[PDB]
Amino acid sequence: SHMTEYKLVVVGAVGVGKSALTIQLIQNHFVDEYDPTIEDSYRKQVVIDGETCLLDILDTAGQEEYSAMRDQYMRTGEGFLCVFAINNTKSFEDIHHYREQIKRVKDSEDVPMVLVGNKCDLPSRTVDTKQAQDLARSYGIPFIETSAKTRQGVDDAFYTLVREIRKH
Amino acid sequence: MDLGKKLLEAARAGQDDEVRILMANGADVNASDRWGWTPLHLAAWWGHLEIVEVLLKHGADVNAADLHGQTPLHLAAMVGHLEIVEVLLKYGADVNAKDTMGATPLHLAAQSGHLEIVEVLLKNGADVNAQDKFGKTAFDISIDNGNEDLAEILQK
Ligand SMILES: Nc1nc2c(ncn2[C@@H]2O[C@H](COP(=O)(O)OP(=O)(O)O)[C@@H](O)[C@H]2O)c(=O)[nH]1
Repeated sequence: SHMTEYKLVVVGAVGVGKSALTIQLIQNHFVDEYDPTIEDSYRKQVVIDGETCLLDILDTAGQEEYSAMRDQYMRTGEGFLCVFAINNTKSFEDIHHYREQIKRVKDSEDVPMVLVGNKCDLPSRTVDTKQAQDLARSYGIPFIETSAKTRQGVDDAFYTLVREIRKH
Repeated sequence: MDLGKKLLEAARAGQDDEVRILMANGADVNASDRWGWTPLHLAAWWGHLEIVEVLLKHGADVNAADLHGQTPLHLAAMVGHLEIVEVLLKYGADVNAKDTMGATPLHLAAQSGHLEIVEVLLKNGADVNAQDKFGKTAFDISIDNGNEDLAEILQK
């Protein structure tokens, strides 16, 4: 056709909900209804700000610590969802490592990115809103709360990243 | 189980006393994780002030660099932990240490908009003329970001 394809990379520690987010975006359901070797789509056509486009998701889940393949995912991608879980302090810490690694592989101080705090449907978070807001503000990137379970903020997270790509 | 590994765990958790005890038993104060973060990097990023103090008092390498070339001062300055910045500088932190993108603590503080940290870094010898890998200074960051009070602070 001619419509723009955006390659969106999902990074973050093991178990933050990277594949849950990917599946909720493309297949419109949570882990409990996800059937692998049936649901194999990694692309979704969408309308963001009146302009139709194609999202191609590059999920790092399962290759987080495979440096070679993780860096190849990054080099291939144009924008990054940096996902942590609001109930895992170590996952928040790891955001800093992934952001730095993205900057090195892409070779720019300004790469399109969004900070995502996943699992926000859960009460009694251990990484609060303020702390995550301050880190995003320190990074100069948007912060979006998501729940792959309830769909809260899921489109917002992926769409906001496309908007970041469009204005770089 | 390595004592250094125990210290990293304790330092992340902000467990003041457990940190002292591992140090009393001969834990490597400069032990690093898979990213090159030491107990000092952790304490600096998480804002655990007293742990920064006791680590430095008991011979922690104030300028330890991780695999991205970042020191504890880079971390404290970006995240905005002023008192930790002050303490690291007091132990001779290299105020102009360059990471593997060429970024100094001043670049990171400028990018983050932590104005008092920027001023403290300048008072302690930070070089506004320091260029990152792309030829940009902290002043250029302030101009690009449209941060006028920051620009004024850096121009002096
Ligand atoms: N309650 C809740 N659980 C989630 C959410 N996202 C992921 N999970 C759960 O967290 C675990 C990790 O999810 P997964 O997608 O495997 O994480 P990955 O390793 O980053 O791909 C699974 O047990 C999911 O059911 C969420 O938004 N809310």
